[PDB]
Amino acid sequence: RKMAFPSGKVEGCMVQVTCGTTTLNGLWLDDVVYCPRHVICTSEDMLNPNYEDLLIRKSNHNFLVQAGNVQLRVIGHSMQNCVLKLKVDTANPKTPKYKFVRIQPGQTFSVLACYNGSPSGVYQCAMRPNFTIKGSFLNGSCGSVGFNIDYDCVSFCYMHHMELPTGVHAGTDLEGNFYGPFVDRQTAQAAGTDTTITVNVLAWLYAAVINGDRWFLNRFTTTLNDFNLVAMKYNYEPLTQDHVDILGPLSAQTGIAVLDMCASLKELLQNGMNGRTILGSALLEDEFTPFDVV
Amino acid sequence: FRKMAFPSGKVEGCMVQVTCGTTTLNGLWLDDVVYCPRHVICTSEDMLNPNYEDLLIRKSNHNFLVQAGNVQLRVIGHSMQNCVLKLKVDTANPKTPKYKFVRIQPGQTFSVLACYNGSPSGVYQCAMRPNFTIKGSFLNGSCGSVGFNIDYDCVSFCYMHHMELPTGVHAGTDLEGNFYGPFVDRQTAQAAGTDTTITVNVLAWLYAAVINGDRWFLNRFTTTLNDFNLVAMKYNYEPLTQDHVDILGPLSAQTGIAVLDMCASLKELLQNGMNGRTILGSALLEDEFTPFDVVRQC
Repeated sequence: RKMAFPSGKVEGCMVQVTCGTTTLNGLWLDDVVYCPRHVICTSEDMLNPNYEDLLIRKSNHNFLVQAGNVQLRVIGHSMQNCVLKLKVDTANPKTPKYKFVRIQPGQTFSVLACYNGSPSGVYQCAMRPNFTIKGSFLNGSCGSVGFNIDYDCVSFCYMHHMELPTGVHAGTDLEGNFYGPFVDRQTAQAAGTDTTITVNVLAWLYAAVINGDRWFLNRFTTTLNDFNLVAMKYNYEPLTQDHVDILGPLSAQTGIAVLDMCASLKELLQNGMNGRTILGSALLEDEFTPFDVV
Repeated sequence: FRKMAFPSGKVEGCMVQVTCGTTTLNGLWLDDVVYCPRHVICTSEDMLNPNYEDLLIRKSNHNFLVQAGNVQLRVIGHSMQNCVLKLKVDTANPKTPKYKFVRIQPGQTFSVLACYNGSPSGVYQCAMRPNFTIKGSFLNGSCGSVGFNIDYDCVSFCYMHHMELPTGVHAGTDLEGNFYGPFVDRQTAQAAGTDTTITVNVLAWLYAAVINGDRWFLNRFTTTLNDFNLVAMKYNYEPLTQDHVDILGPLSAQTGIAVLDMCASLKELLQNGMNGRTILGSALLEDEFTPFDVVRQC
């Protein structure tokens, strides 16, 4: 099962930020509230927003920040790339141990979906190769964040900014830099053709062998180049020597060489499932990383 | 269209570790009581045919070790309610949420906070199968993990994990210690019955697809509850009742597709497949969203 991290450490950091007629979510860590800078935009502004001109015209008291039933007083503001940083006069007593990390496509994380500062649900997802998220982002879920938790340290990696026409979602790291080519502007931007995360599928197949499913193995091997030539015909990401190195431990644990598992994958793409399941799925799952499987 | 778990923070603050002898599992600490599976008092030898009433008479408070993080809680009383052990402790949990104990029906969904030795590891959304099992991951060492729904600020606890069945699925009780399904907390041979598909949930998920603009499977036809149920039985689908049709009423009003019209859609899919098309980017029919879940998410 795709499990999300327990969300309590992040729930205690979610707040509501209102600027004018727009309200979205913010992340309250120590004495700073982080939120998407488009909170300062009207719908008209979003076609061609000049964020520097829009922000110079704001005073601290233009930002209403609510943490539950308590109003937080904003005492300073600044913009870092596409994120607004509101300095408040109270450090969040519930701030967990945290860091900010920028992730790469294929990496997984949990999203705490929030509405007007109130947590609604938690889900596990992956950064797609086209730099989008296939999420469940209710209309007012901008500012919801993605995170991993490792030994009680929350690593924040994603903040939600935009919905794309195909229904998928785009956003930034917590330093405000977008993932992919997207911008916080209402333009014609569109998610590029998405691809399957090949190294995640192979990590998952190793998990299946570890869990005692072997029916999809075969007696063939492949070269790396021949595998890539075939897999790209199915819209699979190319497998790199780094990816082969990353699977090394799981190869040693199951005694199945990586290119032998690649041969199995090639045949699975050619044949399908024939009614069988792999770890309870009728689909090749690509949202478990090799770190996740271990 | 993603499955979403409930935010787990209110429950994380209630998880503790319970140790009796060599056995450790998870317990739920609400006010001054810790709830956990009664089989924590059982040795591997006693598991073949335990007499829990006798085994607990022979235990004292000093036999139980309860740890809330870095804090040992002192047990000051013990009792059983059905298959759940209740340990009265010297301290009330200051993080106790508003909560209720509820019993759910097959086909209903809930979130599980998987825990290892009192330490929450992950959260996932699942459904109670018609055969009264859960397809989850537990863990190993996940006994005593709980399932729940949240409504406003009230946590409704509905499940506690007790055992893994040979097919890898999971069996447990409500928080009053009543098992879901024909299972016992003894080391004997038991198996999940043949499972079926939760028909009312598949229909909810089809309404969700139409709400999301996936409409290719809609057709001009309608069926009868009777005629559909014979197609369902032939495909290992739970029969559909008038209460089911009534529960789907809100979705049929919002979308304009009557339930027996959607049932004709479903019957056609069950006989002819998707013909290379997908529904909500998927090629199998999902049955772990309830009608309530779809309304809440749409």
